[PDB]
Amino acid sequence: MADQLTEEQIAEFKEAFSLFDKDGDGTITTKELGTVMRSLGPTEAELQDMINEVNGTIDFPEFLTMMARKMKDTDSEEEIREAFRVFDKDGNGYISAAELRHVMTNLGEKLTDEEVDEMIREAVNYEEFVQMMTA
Repeated sequence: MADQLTEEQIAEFKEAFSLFDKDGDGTITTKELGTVMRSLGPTEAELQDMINEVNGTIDFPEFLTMMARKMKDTDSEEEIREAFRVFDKDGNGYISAAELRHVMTNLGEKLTDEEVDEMIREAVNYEEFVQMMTA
């Protein structure tokens, strides 16, 4: 979904897309698409794959959908690690197991006590626990 990209990222992508291309239609050549992607801040193989995925004309929603998959993963991983490690103040990232289970059962969402016990039995660093729960 396109809702993963923030408003600032969408605005910057639109600004670069409009600045690279001249006045007229938003269609941009595949080589020009790669040049604009390089000007916006990837490998040659990734650029070729993105050009083949999207004649030779690329419009704005196509560029947004292509960049969302590349910008979502690392940002989500970093945000998850930072948010999981934000509770404890020790700085090491490995909080108490009982405290982590109590925080997961009391705050977060709506889950039964049996489900929390099963998740604790299936499960300690915060980022490691988040990555294990995501998988």
